[PDB]
Amino acid sequence: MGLFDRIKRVVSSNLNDLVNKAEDPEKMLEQAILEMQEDLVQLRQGVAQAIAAQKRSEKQYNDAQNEINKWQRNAQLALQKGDENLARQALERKKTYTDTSAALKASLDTQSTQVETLKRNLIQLESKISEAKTKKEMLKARITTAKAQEQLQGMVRGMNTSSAMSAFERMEEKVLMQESRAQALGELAGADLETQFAQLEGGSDVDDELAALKAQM
Amino acid sequence: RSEKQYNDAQNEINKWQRNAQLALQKGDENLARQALERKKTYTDTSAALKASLDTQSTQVETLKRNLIQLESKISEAKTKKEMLKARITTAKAQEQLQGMVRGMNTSS
Repeated sequence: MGLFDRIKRVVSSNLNDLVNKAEDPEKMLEQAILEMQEDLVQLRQGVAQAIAAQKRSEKQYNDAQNEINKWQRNAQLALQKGDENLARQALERKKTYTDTSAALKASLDTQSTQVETLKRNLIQLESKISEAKTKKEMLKARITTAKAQEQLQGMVRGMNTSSAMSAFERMEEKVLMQESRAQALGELAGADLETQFAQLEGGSDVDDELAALKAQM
Repeated sequence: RSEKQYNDAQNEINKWQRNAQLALQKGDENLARQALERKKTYTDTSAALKASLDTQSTQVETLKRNLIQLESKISEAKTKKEMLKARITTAKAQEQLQGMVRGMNTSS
């Protein structure tokens, strides 16, 4: 495979390092979210449509019950004034439409059963996406703090990766060098062994003076 | 704001359980049961949001402590800076007032 698949992998590595390198966490986070809530619209629409279909089937069942009520009332009307034969035919249409209504209600049962599972699933997913959004807000706050920390770090004396503390500490060395260089003039000149002579000869003098003052009490 | 929405959800579930008891008195059993199904749903949602709220607080705590640390650090940096500016003031003086021993006359 080598002669081609390694060409593929290396050119792909160049391109995918370019892509990942051209990626700012903050802006591209900001664009991470807008996309997520795109198939959420179609979900709404589909739930709505299943609802409407299940509702219209129920509506037609209700209308059929109303119409069979009307037709049994017409049957009793015929039973009073109308003929026995026409009344019997009207009691045959009534039973036919009534069995039809019963069958449609039998179907209606499973209709409701399914719309129920369609409504519960929608609730679940709404919850999930809501929690996703809140966690997203927290972890955008995280990167805000990360900006701050990484851009305000390198402040210990043990390191000066920062260009602000770099100047700071090179200047620390600047001032200490200045002080020591100036102080060199002392020991360079010939009066450094005289001052330490005086200090050595007077170290006990101060305590001697304090003792003499105390004894003068 | 996440805490605010959790609090609002608790207030709204309180309102909805009160509406549920209102239905239980005058309202239908079926509507009341549906209102006790929405109540439990929103209540489990509130519980989940509080579970999240716990880690929310945990993180804001570490975010607040870090800020305190860094504020302290920069303050101490400034005070040390003041002292070491005083140092250079004294260095001006000494280097410009030096070369005074009889052994040397680098001074003009």
